[PDB]
Amino acid sequence: GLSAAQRQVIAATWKDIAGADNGAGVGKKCLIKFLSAHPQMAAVFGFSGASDPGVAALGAKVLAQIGVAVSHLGDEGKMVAQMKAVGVRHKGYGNKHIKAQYFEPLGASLLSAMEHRIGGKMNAAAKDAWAAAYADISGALISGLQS
Ligand code: HEM
Repeated sequence: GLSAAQRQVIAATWKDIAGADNGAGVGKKCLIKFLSAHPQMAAVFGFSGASDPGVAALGAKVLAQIGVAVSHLGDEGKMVAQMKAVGVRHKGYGNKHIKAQYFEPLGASLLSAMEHRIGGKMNAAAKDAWAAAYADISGALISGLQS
């Protein structure tokens, strides 16, 4: 769960992170860079590499889904349930077992791509709030994946 201060920062910065493409450029940057830093993850996702066009496509879906969890930050129960259902869907995805450990480096790639877009707006309070929101969102997905 997020405190009211954290929910406020997430909601405000999400408007700039979504920009004029519902965050699709952030999603492409996040996944391209994650696969370039961790080449082994391409096999998990079933991609040929960081330049496979499926990376842009999936990066956009991931970001749109984050925007849906942000719209429910006012009702944590709804956000958690929604993310658990996405997690359950992941039981049928990829070519390699999806491990909880993979989520941490993806979080780092996501926060760096958000900063690359919003610059100075990603201050101390935004980094703290987005780390806690990613922990909540990823943690709920993992609970569904492992159910
Ligand atoms: C390292 C962690 C992850 C891996 C390996 C992974 C893997 C995948 C794969 C292989 C697919 C589907 C491609 C196909 O349809 O065959 C997928 C789809 C998707 N992933 Fe992930 N995923 C991860 C993390 C996440 C996160 C953190 C989110 C959201 C916050 C997310 C949300 C989605 C969504 C929205 C889709 C599209 C399909 C659907 O809505 O069920 N994933 N993921």
